[PDB]
Order: sequence, then structure tokens, then C-alpha cells
Amino acid sequence: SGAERKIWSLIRDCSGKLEGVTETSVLEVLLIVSRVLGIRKEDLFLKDLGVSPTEEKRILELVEKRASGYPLHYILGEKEFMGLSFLVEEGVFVPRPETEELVELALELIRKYGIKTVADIGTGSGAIGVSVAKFSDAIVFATDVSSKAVEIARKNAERHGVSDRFFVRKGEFLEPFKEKFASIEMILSNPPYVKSSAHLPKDVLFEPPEALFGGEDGLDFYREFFGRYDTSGKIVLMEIGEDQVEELKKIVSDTVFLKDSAGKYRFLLLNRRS
Amino acid sequence: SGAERKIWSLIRDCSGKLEGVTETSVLEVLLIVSRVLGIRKEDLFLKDLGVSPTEEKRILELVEKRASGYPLHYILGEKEFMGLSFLVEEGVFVPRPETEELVELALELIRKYGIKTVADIGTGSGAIGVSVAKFSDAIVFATDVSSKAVEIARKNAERHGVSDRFFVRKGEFLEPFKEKFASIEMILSNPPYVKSSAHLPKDVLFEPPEALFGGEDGLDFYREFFGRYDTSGKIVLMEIGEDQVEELKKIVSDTVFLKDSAGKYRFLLLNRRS
Ligand SMILES: C[S@@+](CC[C@H](N)C(=O)[O-])C[C@H]1O[C@@H](n2cnc3c(N)ncnc32)[C@H](O)[C@@H]1O
Ligand SMILES: C[S@@+](CC[C@H](N)C(=O)[O-])C[C@H]1O[C@@H](n2cnc3c(N)ncnc32)[C@H](O)[C@@H]1O
Ligand SMILES: NC(=O)CC[C@H](N)C(=O)O
Ligand SMILES: NC(=O)CC[C@H](N)C(=O)O
Repeated sequence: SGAERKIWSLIRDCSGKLEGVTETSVLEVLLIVSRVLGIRKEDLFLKDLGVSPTEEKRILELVEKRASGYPLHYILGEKEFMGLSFLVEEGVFVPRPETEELVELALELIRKYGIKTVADIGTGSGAIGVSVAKFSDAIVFATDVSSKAVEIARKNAERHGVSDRFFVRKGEFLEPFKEKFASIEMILSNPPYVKSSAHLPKDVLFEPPEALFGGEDGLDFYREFFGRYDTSGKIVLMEIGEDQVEELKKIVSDTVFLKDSAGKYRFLLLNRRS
Repeated sequence: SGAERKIWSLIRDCSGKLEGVTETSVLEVLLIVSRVLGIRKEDLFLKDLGVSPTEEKRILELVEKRASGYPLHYILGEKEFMGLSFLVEEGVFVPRPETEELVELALELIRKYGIKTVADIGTGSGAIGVSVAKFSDAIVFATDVSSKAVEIARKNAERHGVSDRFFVRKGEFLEPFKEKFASIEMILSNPPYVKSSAHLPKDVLFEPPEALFGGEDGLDFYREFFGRYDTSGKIVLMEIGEDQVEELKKIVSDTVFLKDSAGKYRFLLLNRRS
């Protein structure tokens, strides 16, 4: 099985070079390898699938890069979220698995109350907003303080054919959409909620810091948002940090807290849609 | 002396973490520090320069990032070239010192034969082209196969008030400007000339591979350029590898090869301006 070995021997060596950086070293290597050969994952099994000395060196270089902690998805240029391919790159936060659960709850709520207008603060790549626009009929108003996030969220909205229902503007909270505030029925968000003093793992070291830190508390976004806006008549669903429930209850009243599929508190839900 | 102890002790610890990654260890830390503090390098001495525990942590994180081999200029977001500050980021090649000497020779020939039209192939961040427009009267036609490079080159063009003399377009070689071909009196370029088999230093590992490699030989760009364009009545000045002179003589005849300030062969000059 001439070529069958070689590629799989290579796969294993690389996998070994990545452990200590990721528990899913084999998966990552498979992804890096198919990306460099220009084939879909599935074709990694094709008989007589070859790797030239150039493609081999490229793979070793990308593996050496990933070994430094650099994000796998920055290397891939994309991250799958809700089954959709979101373009990502340096300067943009990479969508996380827990945020998918926030979107599924948002969709269930949109179905339930026949909601038509949604907001996505801190849209980043557009993960939450674009997905909502993709699997519902709602229109979405998104914002981000990052110029780079706005341009990327636009591309991602266009990429999935929802540019007609997903609008993003640069700025903080909902300031760029003052004229639409009254009309917004649901406000979603996965804001920066990491404590200033929190230790950053090697890979998050490469993500935008403005996407992570929420002050000493890691609650600055919540305090300022709930302090400045009137949530009357609206529904607010936001992702939070495992240990912020008690402190959050003192920032916004009548709030409900739901947990992950991992059993950790992950979402705050305020329903003032009387 | 008290507040000076804080910052200067930090700078020393940081430098320690960067040895083995760079010989200009302390210079880099000085650049990184003045960036998170929002001041010029020249003000690092000042009176009482303090570092909040937040700025301290950010500095340590950026040093931890540089420690991985991540390019210093990607962290800084800029590179000084010809005394001008050029924006750079992932996806764009960081201007190199040597290329400054190519530009000086370019301004030499422009302010001699009184040249008015210049081309810059593979402009990257625009260092060569933009600098030429900024220090002379000639206009420049820049190109690059990198969409990312095109946008940055353009930004740097506006950033230096030369958007009216610097025109960049996506595509390879001079195709995107074919109709201006006869108009161009001088063709400048710092193309990819690294052998596809060459070892990549830790930080080069983070730059665009299309900006580095020129085939097994390292001379692909040259071979294709000279075998496609008639250089009659034009001056061609390009950067080359230090070990490519002899093989390059077999690709283009009647060419002169100039040396670095470091004694290495770095440029090829074909003057056919009759
Ligand atoms: C964790 S990231 C978002 C990632 C993306 N929403 C997701 O779910 O994958 C948080 C984003 O909030 C943005 N951000 C931070 N403060 C903000 C504010 N006050 N208003 C709007 N956006 C903000 C950042 O630029 C960052 O992209
Ligand atoms: C070594 S970098 C140039 C660095 C230099 N500091 C500058 O400002 O041009 C080479 C650039 O050439 C571009 N390039 C590579 N092949 C090319 C081609 N066939 N035609 C035009 N540009 C090309 C790349 O996208 C890359 O940005
Ligand atoms: N929302 C945030 O604070 C961004 C980071 C996110 N909690 C994560 O580590 O996946
Ligand atoms: N234009 C080039 O290929 C010069 C790049 C330079 N040899 C480097 O690797 O730093």
C-alpha cells in the first residue's frame, strides 16, 4: 500500500507534535492536511492519495505553526458554526461551541413569540446574527467596535445569502442603531466577560483582546449595557461566565440563568415581553 | 527612581523571555512597551512613566506572543520603511531593510533620467511603490496577486498622501495594467525568491507563503517575467537571492548585479533606456 503509508505515517508524526497543545491532535492534523492538499476531509481515505514533497513540507510548517499555540481556525481560515462555514482570520474572535447553544435557544424563542427584529451586539464574525437570519425570518441589526469584525461579518452574511436581512455597523452596544432601538424585540450577545486578571491560554493569546476582557469583574459590558438601556418590552439573551450568576443578579433583576450541556451556567435570559 | 524601577525591571524580565527568538531582544520589548502605553519610543525615559497592572499584564502577554515566534511587526501593526510608517498585518509581507536600498537606487535613477512612470510588481504593503511616489514626482502602477495586500497598499497610499499617484490593482505581474505597459519607464520589484525547500525561520512562518516561494529553484518569478515581457527602452530593478546571480545570468543577459550594504548580492539592474 505504497502511498497509503507515508500519508498516514505523516499524519501520526504530526499528531504527536501537537499533543500538549490540543486533545484533538489527530483531528486537527486531518484538517490541516486536507486543507493543504485542497481536498475535502472525506477524500483523505481515497486510495493512492498522494503528498508531494512540497505539500509535505507545507503540512509540517503549518503543524509547527499550530504547535506554537496559533489558532487552528486562523490557519484554516474558517470555523463551522451551526453547520455553516464562517470565515475567520486574525483580528476576529473564533466562534465557540457554547455560543451555538445560545443561538438554538434564540431560535426557539423566535419561533415561540413570532419575533421579527433581533439585535446582535459584538457580532464578531457574525456567528450569532448571521445564523439567526439564516434559520428564521427575522431581520438582524448587528454591531461591533472592531472595524475588522464588521467587514468580516458582512462577508459572512453575504456568504450565506442573508445580506438583505443582516445589517452591521461599527460602534458600541446599540449606539449605531439608535433609530431602531424601539423596534428591536430581542437583544442577543456573547460579550467579552473574562476578568482582566484571567490567564490567557496560548491560543486565545492570538485573538482580539477587546473580544475577551470585561474589566476587573469581567462584568463591565453587562453593567454598562443594563445601566444605559431600557429593556422594557424586550427579551435579552446573553452568554456569561460560569461564576457570574450571583453578581449578575445584582446588575439586572428578574433574570433567569440557564446552563450548558456541560452543566455550567452559561446564559442569562431576561424576558420583559409582557 | 521608584516608578522607574517598575518599568525598567519589567523591560529586563521581558527581554529575558525573548532571547533565543531574537538578538535585538531589548529593542523589541521597548517597542512593545511603548505601544501598550500609547507613547513614542523617545518618551520611554520621560519623568514618571507608570504601568498599570493592566498594561503590565498586556505587555507580558504580547511578549509571550512574540516568544512563540509571532512577528514583532504584526504585534506592532506597523513597520518603518524609508522613514515612513507602513501598516502591516497577517496576510501581508513585512518590508525588509534591504529593500530600502533598492528604493534609494530607484530614486537615484528617477532623479537622473528624470523618470515619470514606474511600476511595482508584488507591492505587498506598498513599501516600494508608495515610497517612490512620496519621494519623487513619478506616478506608480502597483499590482499583487494578494487581495489583502492590495487593500493595505491602498491604505498606506492614502496614509501618506499619494492616492493620486499610487494606483494598485489585483492580479499577477503587469497584466492588470497592460494598456499602460509602453508608458512605464521603470519596473521595480522585490519578488518571492526563496527556494521551496528552504527552512522557514519561526516568524517568516507567519507571513504569506505566496510572498516567499519561487519554486524549487527560487527563480520562477524571474523566469516568467523575463520570458513574457519585452524590456525594450525600460529600466528593471529587482531584489534577488544572494546565491542566484549566476543562474540569473542564464535567465536574463546584459544584466548588472549590485551588492548589499552587507556585501551580499541583492539587486539586479537591467538598463535598456536608450
Ligand atoms: C466574544 S467576541 C464575539 C464573538 C461572536 N459574537 C461569537 O459569538 O462568536 C465579543 C465581541 O464583542 C465586541 N465588543 C466588545 N465590546 C463591545 C461593545 N461595547 N459594543 C459592541 N461590540 C463590542 C468585540 O469587538 C468582540 O468581537
Ligand atoms: C516579498 S513580498 C514583497 C515585499 C516588499 N517589501 C514589497 O513591499 O513589495 C512579494 C509580494 O509579491 C506578490 N506576488 C507573488 N507572486 C506574484 C506575481 N506573480 N505577480 C505579482 N505579485 C506577486 C505577493 O503577494 C507578495 O506580497
Ligand atoms: N464571551 C467571552 O468572554 C469570550 C471568551 C469565551 N468565554 C470563550 O472562552 O470561549
Ligand atoms: N522577497 C523575498 O523573497 C525576500 C524575503 C527574505 N529572503 C526573507 O526570507 O526574509
